[PDB]
Amino acid sequence: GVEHLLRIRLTNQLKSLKGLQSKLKDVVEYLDKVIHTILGKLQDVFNLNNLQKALTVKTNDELMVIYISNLVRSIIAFDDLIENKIQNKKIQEQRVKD
Amino acid sequence: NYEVSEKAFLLTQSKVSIEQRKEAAEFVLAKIKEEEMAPYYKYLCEEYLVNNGQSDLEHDEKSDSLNEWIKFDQELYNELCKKNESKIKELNEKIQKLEEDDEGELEQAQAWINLGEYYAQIGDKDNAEKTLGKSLSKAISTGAKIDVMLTIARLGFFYNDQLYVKEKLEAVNSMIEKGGDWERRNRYKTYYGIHCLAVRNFKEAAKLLVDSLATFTSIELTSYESIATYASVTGLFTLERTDLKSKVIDSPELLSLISTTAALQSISSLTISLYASDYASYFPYLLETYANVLIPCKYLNRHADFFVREMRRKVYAQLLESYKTLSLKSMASAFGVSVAFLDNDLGKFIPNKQLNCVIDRVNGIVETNRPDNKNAQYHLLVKQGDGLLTKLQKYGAAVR
Repeated sequence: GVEHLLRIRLTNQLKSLKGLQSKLKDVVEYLDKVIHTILGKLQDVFNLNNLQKALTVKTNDELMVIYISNLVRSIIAFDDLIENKIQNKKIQEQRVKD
Repeated sequence: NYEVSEKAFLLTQSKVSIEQRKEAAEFVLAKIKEEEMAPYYKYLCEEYLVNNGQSDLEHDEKSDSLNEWIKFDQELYNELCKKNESKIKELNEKIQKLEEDDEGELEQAQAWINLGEYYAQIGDKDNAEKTLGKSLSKAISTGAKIDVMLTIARLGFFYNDQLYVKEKLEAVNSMIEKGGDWERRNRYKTYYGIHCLAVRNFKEAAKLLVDSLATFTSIELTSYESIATYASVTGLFTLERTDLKSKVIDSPELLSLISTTAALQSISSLTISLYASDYASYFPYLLETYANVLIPCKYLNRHADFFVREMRRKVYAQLLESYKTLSLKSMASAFGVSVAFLDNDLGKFIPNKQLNCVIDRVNGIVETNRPDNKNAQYHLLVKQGDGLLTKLQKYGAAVR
């Protein structure tokens, strides 16, 4: 019923950047408020090519295999362009005779 | 008809024994009396020259030969007319009476085929195909289709012509496809693998030959020992060692075929040495396979060097897969060859990218380059992937 009444990547990066800006203000305001327990929970998440250096070599090898599938699918889409170009001429050949 | 073409082929090249030409001449003299070989008998001087090809008493007058039985004389000239009257003049008069009396249908077509086969032995191919073409329209079922295909099948073996034969054999087989038994289909299947040796199709020849039986003998079309060498040599070069263990080296017929005659020297000497990885005695088997098999056979003499050169390249690949490194001193000495001989064979193979290997000079260690997980996606995916895109751009860049 909601869909009847109403009849991505950029947004994900904007809210991800604001997460560090909002967290930075919470640490500075809490620093002057005391002068460690609350900051301990944020340090647990913040600490957990730094740790991925061991997996960086294996990551690039997997990205190439992904491109192998994309390269094959791209050729399939390229064959339809030549097939449609020849098919478009068949319509033009009928317009010249008729 | 193949018995003469097989024996007289030894007259072309004999580098060792002279008696091989006189022994093969005995089989030729016996067959020319029963059937007239005049088309092939005249083809002897038109095939290979400067050996026996200059000796004739009729068309061209020169005497150079090791065999004096291939020249015309007063006896063969009279026998040529006697065989021409009985097989043509006497038979056509009886067939002419059957045409006016309207006796049978396929009987007159089969009589034209048997008569048409006689024109092939007289040396006239114009009337042979003319009488065969008239009987082709009468062919419906496989009764008259086998005889029509049999006449054209002789054109390939007897006249040694690979051009106009297969085109006619395929048209007759594709018109009505039945096949009868599996042996009548061999005429199209066996000649298929034989024709692949003329255009050098390599592995394509052994497709139907390996699955073919070893007891197949066509007599006048082909012999028993001749077809045995075609399937043994070509089948070994096609299927790799993975398929050799479950097919070639272990077979009910092939193990029975090697014990019949010693002229094979393929599924025994070459296969066992390849399976046991013994390179000491494997090298002299290639010389015996070249001299005593490839040379005497008809279609196996066309490639010549293309056998041993290619078979030596693949036998090293079986050794490179079983070791990461090797010893140059053991390969260039202990196996029965020299140092300069090993560098000559591997010299042309490396730049052709036919194998991946590491050859050492000072250290003397032959190392194998193994792609590991690369396999067929390393250099093949880029070459075949972008190479076919070049063929795709051929008709798209220039349009029409």
